[PDB]
Amino acid sequence: ASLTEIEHLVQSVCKSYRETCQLRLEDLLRQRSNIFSREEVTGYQRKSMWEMWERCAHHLTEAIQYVVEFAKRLSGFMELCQNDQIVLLKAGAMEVVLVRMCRAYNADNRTVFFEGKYGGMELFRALGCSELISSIFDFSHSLSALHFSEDEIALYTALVLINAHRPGLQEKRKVEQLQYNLELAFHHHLCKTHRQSILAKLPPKGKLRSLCSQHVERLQIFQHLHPIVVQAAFPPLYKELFSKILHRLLQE
Ligand SMILES: C[C@H]1C[C@H](C(=O)O)CC[C@H]1C(=O)N1CC[C@@]2(S(=O)(=O)c3ccc(F)cc3)c3ccc(C(F)(C(F)(F)F)C(F)(F)F)cc3CC[C@@H]12
Repeated sequence: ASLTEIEHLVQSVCKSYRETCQLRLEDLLRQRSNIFSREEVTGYQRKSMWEMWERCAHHLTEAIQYVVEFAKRLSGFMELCQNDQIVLLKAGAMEVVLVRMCRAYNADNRTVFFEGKYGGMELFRALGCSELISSIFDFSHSLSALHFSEDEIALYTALVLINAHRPGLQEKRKVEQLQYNLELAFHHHLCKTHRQSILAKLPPKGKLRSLCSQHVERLQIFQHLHPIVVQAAFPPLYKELFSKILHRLLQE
């Protein structure tokens, strides 16, 4: 690739990201004072474990749908084979949502935007997965310290998705080229903006993997106690990724 081609890739990755966010960042920043009252927090804590799990799996499904759309807009992704597109979204969709999450997090009061207002960790106490919630809030807190611009999140999340080391890849070399080009775009943009200092501070790659394993372990626990809740009231896309639908979303 040449220099005008690296810069063109930067702009298309940033444009693809802005167009595939479930929530506008302007809306998220203007809502920061709209915080759940102690009575509203108590209502969430008093909801049944299964009711909280259904709501959260539904919110994760909506966010993963926007990540599927982001992947379809990344140059090179639809040029990969269907097996590879599916391998990458199955391994990387949750990881992308985990990074995106920091836009809806407020490190000033340790709250997250959930169902119209901001609330802390204690809002998810009914889920019965305290350590997973803690890890999610800590990971968001650690990304907030980086003060990412939207362009930085866009370039980083494209790299979280386009990972050539994913087990199951048929055309490994084609994914390596796409990843190398997105790496040049990310590093070029960081070099240009005098932001290469964030490289050393980016979360290690076993951290995203650990967060994803915790999610699948806690879901197995919930599913064992409530198998009919999962079968009857969990979204089909959630069950395909974590317990088909990807083939339809990708063709569309
Ligand atoms: C804001 C939204 C839209 C943005 C955009 O695109 O604009 C991109 C980010 C996206 C987002 O942050 N999210 C999408 C849904 C949401 S959540 O908001 O429901 C929420 C629940 C629990 C929590 F700790 C914190 C938040 C979510 C849902 C369920 C789980 C579970 F693993 C867990 F942890 F609950 F167990 C699980 F297991 F339920 F799946 C984790 C998360 C973390 C990411 C969150």
